[PDB]
Amino acid sequence: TVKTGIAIGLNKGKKVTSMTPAPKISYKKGAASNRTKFVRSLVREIAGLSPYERRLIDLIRNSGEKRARKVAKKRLGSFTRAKAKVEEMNNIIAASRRH
Amino acid sequence: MSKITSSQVREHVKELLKYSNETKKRNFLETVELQVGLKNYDPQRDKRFSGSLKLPNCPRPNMSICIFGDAFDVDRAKSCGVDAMSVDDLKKLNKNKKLIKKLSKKYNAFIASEVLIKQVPRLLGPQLSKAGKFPTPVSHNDDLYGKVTDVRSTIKFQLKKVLCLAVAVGNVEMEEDVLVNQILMSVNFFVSLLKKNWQNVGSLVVKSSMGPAFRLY
Amino acid sequence: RQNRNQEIFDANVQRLKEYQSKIIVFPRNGKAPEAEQVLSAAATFPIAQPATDVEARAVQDNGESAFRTLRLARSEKKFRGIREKRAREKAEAE
Amino acid sequence: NDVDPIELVVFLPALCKKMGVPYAIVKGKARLGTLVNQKTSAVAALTEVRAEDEAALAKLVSTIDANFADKYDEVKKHWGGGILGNKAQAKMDKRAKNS
Amino acid sequence: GAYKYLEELQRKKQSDVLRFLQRVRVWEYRQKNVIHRAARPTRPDKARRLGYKAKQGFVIYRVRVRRGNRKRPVPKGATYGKPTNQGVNELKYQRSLRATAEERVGRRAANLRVLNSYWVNQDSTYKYFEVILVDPQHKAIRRDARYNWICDPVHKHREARGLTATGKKSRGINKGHKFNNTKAGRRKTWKRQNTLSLWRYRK
RNA sequence: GAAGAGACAUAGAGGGUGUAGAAUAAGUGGGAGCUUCGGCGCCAGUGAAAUACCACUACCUUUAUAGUUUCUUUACUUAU
RNA sequence: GGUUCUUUGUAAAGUGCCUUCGAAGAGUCGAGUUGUUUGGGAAUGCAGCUCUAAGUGGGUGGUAAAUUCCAUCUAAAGCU
RNA sequence: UUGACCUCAAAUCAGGUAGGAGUACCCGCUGAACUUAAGCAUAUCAAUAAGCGGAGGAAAAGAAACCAACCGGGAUUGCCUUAGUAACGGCGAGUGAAGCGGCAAAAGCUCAAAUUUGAAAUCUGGUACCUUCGGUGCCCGAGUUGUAAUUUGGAGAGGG
Ligand SMILES: [Mg+2]
Ligand SMILES: [Mg+2]
Ligand SMILES: [Mg+2]
Ligand SMILES: [Mg+2]
Ligand SMILES: [Mg+2]
Ligand SMILES: [Mg+2]
Ligand SMILES: [Mg+2]
Ligand SMILES: [Mg+2]
Ligand SMILES: [Mg+2]
Ligand SMILES: [Mg+2]
Ligand SMILES: [Mg+2]
Ligand SMILES: [Mg+2]
Ligand SMILES: [Mg+2]
Ligand SMILES: [Mg+2]
Ligand SMILES: [Mg+2]
Ligand SMILES: [Mg+2]
Ligand SMILES: [Mg+2]
Ligand SMILES: [Mg+2]
Ligand SMILES: [Mg+2]
Ligand SMILES: [Mg+2]
Ligand SMILES: [Mg+2]
Ligand SMILES: [Mg+2]
Ligand SMILES: [Mg+2]
Ligand SMILES: [Mg+2]
Repeated sequence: TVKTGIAIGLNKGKKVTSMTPAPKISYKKGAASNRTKFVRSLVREIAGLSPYERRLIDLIRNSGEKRARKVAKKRLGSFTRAKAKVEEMNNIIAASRRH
Repeated sequence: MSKITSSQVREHVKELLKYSNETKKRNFLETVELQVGLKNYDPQRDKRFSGSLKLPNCPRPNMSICIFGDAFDVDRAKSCGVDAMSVDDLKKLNKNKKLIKKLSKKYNAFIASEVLIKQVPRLLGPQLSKAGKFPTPVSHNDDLYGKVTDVRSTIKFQLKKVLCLAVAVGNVEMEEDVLVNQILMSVNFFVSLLKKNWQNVGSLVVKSSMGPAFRLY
Repeated sequence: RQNRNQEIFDANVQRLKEYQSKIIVFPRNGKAPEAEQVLSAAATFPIAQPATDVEARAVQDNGESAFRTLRLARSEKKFRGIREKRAREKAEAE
Repeated sequence: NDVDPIELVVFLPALCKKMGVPYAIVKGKARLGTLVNQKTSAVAALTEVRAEDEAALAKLVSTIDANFADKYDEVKKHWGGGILGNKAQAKMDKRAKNS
Repeated sequence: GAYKYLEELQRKKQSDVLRFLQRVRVWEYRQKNVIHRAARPTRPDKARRLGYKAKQGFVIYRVRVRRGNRKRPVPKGATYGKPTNQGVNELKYQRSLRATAEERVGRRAANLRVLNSYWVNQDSTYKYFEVILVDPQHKAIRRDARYNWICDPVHKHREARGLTATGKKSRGINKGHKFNNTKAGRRKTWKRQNTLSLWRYRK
């Protein structure tokens, strides 16, 4: 936030007049565009689902989130990707169920 | 996290209270029911509790509550619209367990006093815990009307072998705003304390006393 | 490199205008006069350490106890996490 | 209908259906190429015609829609292949008759 | 364009459509020779973003490489030394199968220069790669300043010296604390760190 | 692919021990009618339990459907 | 230096403000495991096999993990 | 019958190119043991010798998926230093970097992802003539399964 003027503590350091530089165009490298969202949605509906994605949707429908996330962590390599993949499969499940 | 959407449950109520009042009328008081079905839960081994949750308003203004205490509590009962028996009558009456059940069922619930904390469960308690309403001491200086009006809206979450614990939140005659806030807080607190939280509960039930079988979830 | 320090940004902009004042850019198709090549730009425009303070001024003692200040800064940082945790649990209790 | 690799066009019927553009799968990248002065075009499209051809375009679009876009939802559900060779098919229908 | 659809579609390798194409193609490649010229890239979008151009002087080859470990090629598994070097079977080549694929394609077409390469397919026995090559003698490349860099002799057999994308990955050429041993070239770093530096006026 | 059998989810289906209230009573509180019936529960007896109504079904398979796929042998042919 | 080609240009480049946008590399990242290697220590890089992503995403932040932030860059293509 | 297209061939077809040598230095792969540990197997020697493949006048690296935690630096390389330090190690013998700081030298950039679509605007080759490290016209071909122009994140594009 703002430096406290002394050498230790939470916001330690020298108080200086700040400038807030203009945002770099990088730092948006991971941003969904309208083109990418359209293309990914079309490819999703063309290609369908992977065998492990179908297993995950069955797991969500049957045992729930915890067991789905465990298998998703196994199939992917990490818990953060397991979670993101499972709320993704939740979205396909919800969209298929509604209407 | 509140999985239950108040935006949808409010219009579910707005399309159900009309059913229970205007299009299908019944002079007999209609009582709104709330049932919660579990998923992957074992009350036999897991912790079991008799939850109590006070609601903002009284569900039914015609309920029967009985106080045990001395003559003072007996006379104040008439100033609070409740009944009260003596002590020596039930001392000489404790022998028959079937009569204790017969006097149990006439009243929805019982409360006691502090002079009788150590003695009422010894004689009255055996056949009274079968109904499931544990009596509570009420003091002479403590307002009897205030205590009863506190316990009128209490919600008994008596966890037992059956996973469909039916408790009535209230009626349709009263306003809907408090009823919606009632069902939102009751479910939110119970799910909050649940060990697996939202994943524990499997079903949600909001019922009209004569309405058909409608499943919200 | 990014600018987040106004003092450094002003110093560099003053550096740039000062350099512009002391160069001659010969035209791409002019006469291009000789201008006595100076080998070092760095020696022409040396980097100066700014002035931190004045040589002398008034003693202002407010009884703060600078040592106490350092100790308390260390303690508040060391105990922020636990104190926020006890605050959060105390708030959530009943 | 004969582009290799088929990945280049395999999304085109879906894209045309999504965007409401009438399409026809037609025999011959060589045939498409000969109408654009190439050896192979792999795709051809009309974005506008003259008044003397607007009716012909409309009637042909109607027939092409009845054949490709109006069947897209059903065609998307049906797997090709699984056809047998001459000898296997013979030896299958003899055992269908025999037992 | 279509390349964005191709790029997204190629990432769905275990969908029905790509699984079917994969099985048909892997059979086709196995029937052909271990190394053979490809008439065109089977992944036009992937070839493009590696620098392929649809013009005279750009060549695609297809090569398959045997999968697995590098068995130490000693007689009867007899390593003659300490037990730490007795291993024969669980030993790994320090360059990838993609590097082996480029090296063999470059040897077959030593008149060309390997630009890059990409995966197209695998089965249990082989991995299948397509290698992008450029003709440095071809005028369409010798002109055209965007590609006549590959005409300089310093780019002879880049894949042999680890100068392609898989080469630099295998060599460890990357910035940061993770690549201290291999940033400027590990053997060059090892020499510099094991050199005794002596000055005229000794320090 | 199959004889197909599970198992999973996606709808319906029914019934059920002792006692006796007023009836083969497996679970809740509700407090008295919507109803062709004045039948049924109710302020009444009573049994562990109130009994119309299950809200879910505490419990199922006895059976039907497409979603799945544990298989268990079995067949297929195009990979090998 | 100097001599010419002198529509030798409506040809190219740059610059301000507003609005809408801003495509950015997949058997790759990453993970498990095996081997090797490193000062890199619950794993420094490399390589084989299995699994295999996302798009306010992804990598890194020298102790494994969950939750919450923050900082810092923008890989899987290339020349000097 | 015929004319394409795709793929695959043949020719002492037109024009080219690779090989081998040298290898001090350079880029990789493969890879020891003697030795030390007062024995010895991990370790050490050593990511070395030998062996294999590939370059140039230098090579490689190189314009951050960097370092940092600062009031922040700012491609790469090399030197002084960090430092025989953090760390690794029968935690034995031994081994062992990096950031910051001062210097030498300094230089920045290019594609893929975008409809030219009122016009493939792009290129090899053959041939003829010339001002011949090339140019111009003509023709055949390549190329839309995408060659030019336009943009590369520092941005930048479209429109006004
Ligand atoms: Mg040893
Ligand atoms: Mg071995
Ligand atoms: Mg170089
Ligand atoms: Mg090292
Ligand atoms: Mg000296
Ligand atoms: Mg990138
Ligand atoms: Mg090795
Ligand atoms: Mg080692
Ligand atoms: Mg920074
Ligand atoms: Mg080397
Ligand atoms: Mg010894
Ligand atoms: Mg010795
Ligand atoms: Mg010895
Ligand atoms: Mg070593
Ligand atoms: Mg040697
Ligand atoms: Mg030479
Ligand atoms: Mg030099
Ligand atoms: Mg380079
Ligand atoms: Mg950059
Ligand atoms: Mg630097
Ligand atoms: Mg020192
Ligand atoms: Mg180690
Ligand atoms: Mg060593
Ligand atoms: Mg421009």
